[PDB]
Amino acid sequence: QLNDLRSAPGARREKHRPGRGIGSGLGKTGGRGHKGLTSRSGGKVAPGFEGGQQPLHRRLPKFGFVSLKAMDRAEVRTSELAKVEGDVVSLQTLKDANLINQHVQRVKVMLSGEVGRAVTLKGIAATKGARAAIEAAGGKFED
Amino acid sequence: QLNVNGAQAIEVSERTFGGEFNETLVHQAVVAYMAGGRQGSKAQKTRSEVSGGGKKPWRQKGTGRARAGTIRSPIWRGGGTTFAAKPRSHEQKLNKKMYRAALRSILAELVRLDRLVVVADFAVDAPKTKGLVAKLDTLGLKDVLIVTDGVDENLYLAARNLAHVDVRDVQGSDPVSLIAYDKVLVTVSAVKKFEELLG
Amino acid sequence: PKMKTKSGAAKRFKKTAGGLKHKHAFKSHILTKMTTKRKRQLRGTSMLNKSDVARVERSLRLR
Amino acid sequence: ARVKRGVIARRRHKKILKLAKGYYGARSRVFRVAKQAVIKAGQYAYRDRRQRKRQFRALWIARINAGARQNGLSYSRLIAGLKKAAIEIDRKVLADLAVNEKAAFTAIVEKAKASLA
RNA sequence: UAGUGGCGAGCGAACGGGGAUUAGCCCUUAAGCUUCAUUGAUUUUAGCGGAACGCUCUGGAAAGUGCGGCCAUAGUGGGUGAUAGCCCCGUACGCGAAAGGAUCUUUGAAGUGAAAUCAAGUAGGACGGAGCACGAGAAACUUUGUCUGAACAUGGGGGGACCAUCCUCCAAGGCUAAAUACUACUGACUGACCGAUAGUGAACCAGUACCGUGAGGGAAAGGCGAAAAGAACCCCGGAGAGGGGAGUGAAAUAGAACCUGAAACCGUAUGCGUACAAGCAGUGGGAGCCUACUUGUUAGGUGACUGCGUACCUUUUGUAUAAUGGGUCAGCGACUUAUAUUCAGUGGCAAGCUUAACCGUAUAGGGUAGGCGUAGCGAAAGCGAGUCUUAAUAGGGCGU
Ligand SMILES: [Mg+2]
Ligand SMILES: [Mg+2]
Ligand SMILES: [Mg+2]
Ligand SMILES: [Mg+2]
Ligand SMILES: [Mg+2]
Ligand SMILES: [Mg+2]
Ligand SMILES: [Mg+2]
Ligand SMILES: [Mg+2]
Ligand SMILES: [Mg+2]
Ligand SMILES: [Mg+2]
Ligand SMILES: [Mg+2]
Ligand SMILES: [Mg+2]
Ligand SMILES: [Mg+2]
Ligand SMILES: [Mg+2]
Ligand SMILES: [Mg+2]
Ligand SMILES: [Mg+2]
Ligand SMILES: [Mg+2]
Ligand SMILES: [Mg+2]
Ligand SMILES: [Mg+2]
Ligand SMILES: [Mg+2]
Ligand SMILES: [Mg+2]
Ligand SMILES: [Mg+2]
Ligand SMILES: [Mg+2]
Ligand SMILES: [Mg+2]
Ligand SMILES: [Mg+2]
Ligand SMILES: [Mg+2]
Ligand SMILES: [Mg+2]
Ligand SMILES: [Mg+2]
Ligand SMILES: [Mg+2]
Ligand SMILES: [Mg+2]
Ligand SMILES: [Mg+2]
Ligand SMILES: [Mg+2]
Ligand SMILES: [Mg+2]
Ligand SMILES: [Mg+2]
Ligand SMILES: [Mg+2]
Repeated sequence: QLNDLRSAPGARREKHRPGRGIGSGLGKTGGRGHKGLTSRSGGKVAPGFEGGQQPLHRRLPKFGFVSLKAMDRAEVRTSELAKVEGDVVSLQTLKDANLINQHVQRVKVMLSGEVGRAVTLKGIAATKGARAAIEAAGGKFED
Repeated sequence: QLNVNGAQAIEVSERTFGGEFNETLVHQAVVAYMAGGRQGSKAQKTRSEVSGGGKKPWRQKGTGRARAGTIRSPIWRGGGTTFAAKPRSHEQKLNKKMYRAALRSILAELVRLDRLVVVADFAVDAPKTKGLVAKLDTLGLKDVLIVTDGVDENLYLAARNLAHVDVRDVQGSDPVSLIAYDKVLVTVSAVKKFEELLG
Repeated sequence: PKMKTKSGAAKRFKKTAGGLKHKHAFKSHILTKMTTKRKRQLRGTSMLNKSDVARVERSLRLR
Repeated sequence: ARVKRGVIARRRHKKILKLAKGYYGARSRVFRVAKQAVIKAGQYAYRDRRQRKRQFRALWIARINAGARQNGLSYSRLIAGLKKAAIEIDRKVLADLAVNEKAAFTAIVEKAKASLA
């Protein structure tokens, strides 16, 4: 019945309107207060502005550069090696599934749980702990 | 199970039919469908499109009247509306998994409340409205929703002029009409169609 | 996206998963005054204070 | 959906102008004066529910006092005379016996004198 | 986001992915595009036919109350004396052109594209400026105002100062549909749009009246009834204006300045109180009189007398204030929307959740590109349940 159903208690609220009456609580000012900047149309203090003291983001030094070398990096957890088909974890095989982005060339494998099955990594270079898991739990690490 | 009128059970999947009736979900699914059909065509007019009203009607001081700046202001008589609204869309995003759980929740209470009549096959022969009226007199129904696998050209030309009888498809049904009409009439071709569509 | 960050605070504040890093200050261009106990206690990379989190996380558009 | 507010404003004006009838001049017929004289006439009706209880208590006392001097006491020695014993009769139903039932009042006064207080 | 930027306010790419659309031809002379001659298709400027109902009540008048029946590829259209699938016009459907109008296409013709001939005052260079996301900056590249100047495919110029090695293209001559942007004007629809202070400035003879030397500004203005049946005739009046009858009508307190007809404002009757009494004009007690009563330990209206009592809003440490504002009434008149993001409430699936454009028999379904997660530390390379600093594997920071 469309004459019956309604939502859960608390799921909908009713958008309090400032500027109506005196019993509603928000009458005659709307929760703003009295005279000043944050009481007027467009009383927006600029984000980061302090009042005239030298702000934080103009007192501290600039401290680095950005590596364009690591715009091509990704990494795969050991637990996600069971999420591919064919048991040949190539470079394009991880792009066949949605486990990795496009335009990604160099991939590692680190230790983040149990592997799951018997695969053959090639084209990708695992860490010290991941290589001690795959070569021990029935896999093979070739190129 | 779903007792077809030719007296044979069918043993449907018990995840679609016979489920818990969450109605916070169904209320949200019928609001998003019913609001998504509204075309939004308003146009009021702000103080910048009302024709004229460029210059001050008198000086700043010395006149006695209150400080006015233009004629086409929201306080004045011929002025413009102060929060005039351009046309816009009304469309909520409902998830694909969330649209389907409202279907598996309203297709359970139609089974409990016995609004659902499953038939062997429903087929008319010539497009003529008085032939279909006599066909629905066999089942004893009135103001019914006809859900079938494919809307036949003979069946679609009938029940356009007919008053309270509507004909749909499984991929043309919606969470309003399954709640709206008095009785829902499905065929055995269509109850299998809700298996791969819902679960 | 209609939310542009500030370019200065993206160079003064790198973000890790334990807050916001920032380099210390006062260490440039007059250094023969200061004491070695004071120089090496400004060499590290600290993390931001709780009074300053909700100020910077509005300058950086994280709100 | 434009709403015009000319039919629910009128019902609230007639509800004010009904409480404010019987008043002098423009207090009973124009609205921007008759709203002040309904709020003010509601504050007075709140204060004077307390002052009602003070204007009869000051009237009961001044009738016992006149009635008990005619028999040979004061008011203040009568109340100490009744509370040597426990006659336990309040001011509302002594100032009734002072006017109407005058012979029963004299039979009370003699017992306060017999109470020697 | 990388960059850019008094490195301030800010401005902001590309590479790579996903879609819509699908043609490349010539300087040996081409597709293509024009303009006529042509043969068919497609609609377009007017139309035509177009299903099915009776009795009975109340009413001024039946579409309504009743009791039945029929039509349907036509059942929520309009309007007829009140609410009509079946009374009228229409609708679903079917057919329609002397003659023009185009749109695709027929196969011819006249052209044209078209500059002649693979590109010289051209590339590059030097000061001065612009455009590149790029405010002389290690400033590449495209442009042109002044001044100059080459190699001739064993050449050339690109790959963000510069140089060697590799890769990739042929500059100084041209032509090209489609996806695309827009609406002064048309037609068909549709509305959680307006309903005469709204909606166009304009429902009314509106860019009019009026205001200006001019450019220019710019209003107010809807409604009798189903049908004029719009008042023959009589009496007062200036032979008028206006009334009093009489007649029409369901109804003239529907009579043309006409549906309903409120508030401020002004009156006329009836009841009760006031001409020896001082003030935000009310409130608590209260005599008497009046009306209806159910005859008054009821109701209504006046209120002699008497106690307490210096309006409302806004600004302020503070207002009866000789501080602000308001002549009263009736209409309108002030926290909204869109796109991004954070926190709570309530929901879906869950180490996984979800798609944007765009397709679609179009609120379904497809589309997982992309995003946020499942692991951090470091300025970085890098290494990873650890990592950075350090001679230290010593401590310590951050993390599980
Ligand atoms: Mg408050
Ligand atoms: Mg303030
Ligand atoms: Mg104020
Ligand atoms: Mg202040
Ligand atoms: Mg992906
Ligand atoms: Mg303007
Ligand atoms: Mg101007
Ligand atoms: Mg307007
Ligand atoms: Mg979808
Ligand atoms: Mg230094
Ligand atoms: Mg006809
Ligand atoms: Mg007809
Ligand atoms: Mg109709
Ligand atoms: Mg009528
Ligand atoms: Mg009709
Ligand atoms: Mg008839
Ligand atoms: Mg060339
Ligand atoms: Mg040059
Ligand atoms: Mg060049
Ligand atoms: Mg170069
Ligand atoms: Mg290079
Ligand atoms: Mg108007
Ligand atoms: Mg009106
Ligand atoms: Mg008559
Ligand atoms: Mg009347
Ligand atoms: Mg009338
Ligand atoms: Mg009038
Ligand atoms: Mg009418
Ligand atoms: Mg009238
Ligand atoms: Mg008078
Ligand atoms: Mg006086
Ligand atoms: Mg006095
Ligand atoms: Mg204050
Ligand atoms: Mg004053
Ligand atoms: Mg004034």
